[PDB]
Amino acid sequence: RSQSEREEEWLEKLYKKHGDDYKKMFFDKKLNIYQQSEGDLKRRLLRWKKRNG
Amino acid sequence: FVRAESIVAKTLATSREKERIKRVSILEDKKAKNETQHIASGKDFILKITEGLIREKTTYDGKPALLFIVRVRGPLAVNIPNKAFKILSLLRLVETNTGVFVKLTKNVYPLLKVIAPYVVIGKPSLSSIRSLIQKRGRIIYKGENEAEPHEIVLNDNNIVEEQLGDHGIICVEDIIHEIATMGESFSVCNFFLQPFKLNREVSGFGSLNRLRKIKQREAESRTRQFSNAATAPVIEVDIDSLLAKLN
Amino acid sequence: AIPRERVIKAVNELIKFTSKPLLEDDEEELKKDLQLIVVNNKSFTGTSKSFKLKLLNVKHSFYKPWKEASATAVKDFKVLLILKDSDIKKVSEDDLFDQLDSEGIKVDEIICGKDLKTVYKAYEARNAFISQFSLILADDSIVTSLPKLMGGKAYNKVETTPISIRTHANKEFSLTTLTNNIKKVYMNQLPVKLPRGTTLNVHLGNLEWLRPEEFVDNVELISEQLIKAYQIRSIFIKTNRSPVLPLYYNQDVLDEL
Amino acid sequence: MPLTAVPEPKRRFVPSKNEAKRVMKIVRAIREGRIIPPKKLKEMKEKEKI
Amino acid sequence: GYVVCDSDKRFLLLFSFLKRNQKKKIIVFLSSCNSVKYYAELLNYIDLPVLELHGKQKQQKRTNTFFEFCNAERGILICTDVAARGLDIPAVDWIIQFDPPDDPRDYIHRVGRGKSLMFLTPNPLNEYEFPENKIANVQSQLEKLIKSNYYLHQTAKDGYRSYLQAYASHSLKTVYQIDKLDLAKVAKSYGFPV
Amino acid sequence: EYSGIIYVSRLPHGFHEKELSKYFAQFGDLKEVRLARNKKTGNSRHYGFLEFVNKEDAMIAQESMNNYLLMGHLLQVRVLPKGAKIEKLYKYKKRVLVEKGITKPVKQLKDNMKQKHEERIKKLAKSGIEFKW
Amino acid sequence: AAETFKLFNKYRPETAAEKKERLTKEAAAVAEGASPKPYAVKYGLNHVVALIENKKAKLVLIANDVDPIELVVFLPALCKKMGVPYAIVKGKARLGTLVNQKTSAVAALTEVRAEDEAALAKLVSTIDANFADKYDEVKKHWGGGIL
RNA sequence: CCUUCUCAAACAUUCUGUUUGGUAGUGAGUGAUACUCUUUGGAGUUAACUUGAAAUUGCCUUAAA
Repeated sequence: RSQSEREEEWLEKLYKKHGDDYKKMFFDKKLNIYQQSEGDLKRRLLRWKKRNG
Repeated sequence: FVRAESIVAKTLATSREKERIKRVSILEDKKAKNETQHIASGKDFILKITEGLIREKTTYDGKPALLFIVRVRGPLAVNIPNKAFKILSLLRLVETNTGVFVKLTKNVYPLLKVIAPYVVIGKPSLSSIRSLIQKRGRIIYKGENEAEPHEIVLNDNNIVEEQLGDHGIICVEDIIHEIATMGESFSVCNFFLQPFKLNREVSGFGSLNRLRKIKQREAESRTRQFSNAATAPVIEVDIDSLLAKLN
Repeated sequence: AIPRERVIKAVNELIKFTSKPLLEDDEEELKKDLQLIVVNNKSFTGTSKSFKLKLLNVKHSFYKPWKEASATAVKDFKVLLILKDSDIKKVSEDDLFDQLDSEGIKVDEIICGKDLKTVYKAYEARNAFISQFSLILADDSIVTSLPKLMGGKAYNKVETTPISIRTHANKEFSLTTLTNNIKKVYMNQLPVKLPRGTTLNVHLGNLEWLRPEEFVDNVELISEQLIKAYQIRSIFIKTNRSPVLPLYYNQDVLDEL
Repeated sequence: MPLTAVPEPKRRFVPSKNEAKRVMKIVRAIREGRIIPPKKLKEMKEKEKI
Repeated sequence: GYVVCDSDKRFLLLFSFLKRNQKKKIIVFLSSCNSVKYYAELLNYIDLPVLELHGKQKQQKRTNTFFEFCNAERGILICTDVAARGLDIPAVDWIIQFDPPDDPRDYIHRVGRGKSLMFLTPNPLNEYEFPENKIANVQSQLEKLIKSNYYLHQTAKDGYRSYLQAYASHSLKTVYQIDKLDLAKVAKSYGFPV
Repeated sequence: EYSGIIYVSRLPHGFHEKELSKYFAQFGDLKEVRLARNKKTGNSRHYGFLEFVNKEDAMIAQESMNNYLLMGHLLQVRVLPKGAKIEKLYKYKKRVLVEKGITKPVKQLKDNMKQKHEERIKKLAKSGIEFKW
Repeated sequence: AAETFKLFNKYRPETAAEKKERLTKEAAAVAEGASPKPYAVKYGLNHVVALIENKKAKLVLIANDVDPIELVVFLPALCKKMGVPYAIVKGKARLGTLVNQKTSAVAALTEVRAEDEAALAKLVSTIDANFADKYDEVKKHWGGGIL
């Protein structure tokens, strides 16, 4: 189950601006427009990281 | 019956207009007396808006220019003050949708800033002038034998002879000559065609005409602004385009 | 040139007057903090009640520690920027942070002329908006339009009335002209009004800021610019309702009356 | 108090996902070429009906 | 001794204190452990870096944060009544219990070990005269902030509820469900009492 | 009972005696109209009083204007009982400054300034402050 | 009524054409090369009587002419119960106009832009004084005794 | 039921710098010593704070029908 172009580019933005600070990453209004939890973010980023380097 | 809301709105708008006219009056009086010690600006800009709407900012030269002032009806709740009654009486523009020719000099330009929310100005072309005179034209003179106030039409050239004649003017095209080119007989013939009677835009209240008036009414505030400041740049518009709409 | 010794003696007497024998700081802290240097003249701007803020050049910033420990104070110090209708379409807050965090000043909110006449046009909404902010900056063009849009209560203070800032390089807007003029107004200038009467105080602010030797440099340069530009009568250093401190006293200006 | 103690959903605060569904449906339709974009629709009438 | 404040001006007055007393070491006590999960989220969000202590968090976190407060110089924590029992720090100047206490008698023993005061409009040392004008104007900022995060809507929901549930499970004649909910909601910033 | 004299408050920004007389004239013949204003500058306090020649006209106006949303704030109108007449409200314009200055000679005010300045240095010493010059 | 609509006309729900063109603008831009939640009037009876009792309604407008009268009979008194500042306005057609529908029966204003906030609060107070205070006798008194 | 004075020069080009001028404000009230003038009248200034735009009387016509 792969990821879409827009979802991948969204996770690119989150990682490049924050890195791994999931508290700060989910309290960001600009990138995390859908007010999603920490668990959703670490799961989706690891899917992004497995498909990349 | 007059509603309360309207009767307060009229005063609330004339407060802005009385204070605005006094403000422009002060800065123009202090500009002429060479007491430019502490005012906003001691010179005159002219805005030329053309057609995607480019706003130009050019200073007014001392050169005498030719303008065709067109009556607008604006703004909404305003009653005209004494300083507006005076200038619009001198230019004979009490009636809405009504044009007149005047030359623009260093004396004419300060009076232009007062009436700028009531008039729309601009330098016309040779075709705008020539088509306007051959399409519209009034002459106040005697009727059959008794009646005086008949204003009829520029049908003839022998009427032009009888009223002007000896000044060198013989025909309607000669009137167009002394209006397009600033000459000796311009003050003679300018008060001969007294004002013009331009038809209003859209010209109806109904199905198509209300919507077309809505479209044009929102186009007004885009193609014309009220500066309200004492250093108001005079808005010049295309009269070739405007009289294409009004002929 | 004014004697620096009498300035040192004045502020030392202000230290002694502030060191004297509730859970919030309603009045006690303000009367402790607020220094004002009085400047007297025979009829300042005698007939015209214009609201221009004279930007008196000072070597050392008092706005800087006013930021650093208004962070500790209940009333926060936040920097407002009133701009024109094309500027916010052109320039965001992020570019201001990009070029002003370099020295360490923060633009709180950027405000259009539209916003003061629609969203902040309600009187309580207007009052509660402006009274929050201490530094009010306004682009040169909008300054003349602002007595109507923000009202009279915004002008009764010295904080809430705007400072005319130039943002136009030959009438064309540029970010740089804003970037350096915000610096000059902030760190190198102290604003003060000019009433139509005789008395004028200069709100230097809190006594606690810039150790008294620096306060001498503040007062010195203020007199160096207010006696040169205008002929004046008297100068007094005053913390809120003290027995006054007569600093400068002139006897050659009154001869013309 | 209100009559019921019903917990407010995330979707009442978060940007709508139905809107996101519609947008990402029109996106497909533009890639496929079956919806001509609003920018090119002007160009189709600037060249025609003259 | 005590400060008299309404349920509107309750957290308003608390927030007014914590900014000015950033330099010092003060203690805030709540009844619920689900109330501190709200306050230690707001104050960290509006950048007053407070410390968080409650029953619902893990023991190693509860130890390694409270240890850091003991070795600090400038710090500030939020902890409950029951969790802070037996481990008190002398490095203190204000012991300020916000909610009504568990035992009205055992609180006297909690003090004489720091300055003590309470908050009571519905309900020795000196009282404190309070200025009405110099409260911080961060309420409508919080009202906008609550209805735009969800996480802080939920923590405020179970802040308000758990506080009021603990208020009803009291024993005194003073603390027996008298306080109206049109005031208590604005402490947690609401238009309706949840 | 009630009387012809009326009280109106919550008036619009720029609703003066000119428009109070003109609008309430349509209800009938009004006797005498005023509006309370500031003296420092000539502008309305947003409340005024007007009297009708007919008591019944006063109650009809009150019935129709008691809650009238008029440009951002609703008109409040109240009848008055027997007595409580319209007394002392004056038309105050914008008051201008008058330049009374010099009269006294320069040497009089100079030594007056010397007296006030030396006493000023002798004022700080009264309350715990010592300052040179 | 005119002053209620001078506010309510500023919150027309985005018409089917306007919504379609904007969401194709989203597609034509975003697929090739942040916004706040927008405020509109709320207009279904299931949804209005949902919003009252939430309690999210600041002004609930009720039509006087409804096809079965029995539909909207509880609503003014449920609004007086909840403390929702209601106004029975004249015409379901007139409510229909501000809402892209032929008829609406009910229109509500939950949230608002801050420019319109003070006007809305005053609209509440004007309606409280004009409507609820003049018609405190209307909870009493059987109507229709006209000879 | 209209919406508000939305920029100019003189010098200087460091990719915009300096200098000069431009704003008359809802009302009502609380308020702790100082400033000059005037000759007794406040004249005009000087911190700050309160407030749903609050309030009981200081001697042109096609923007129509």
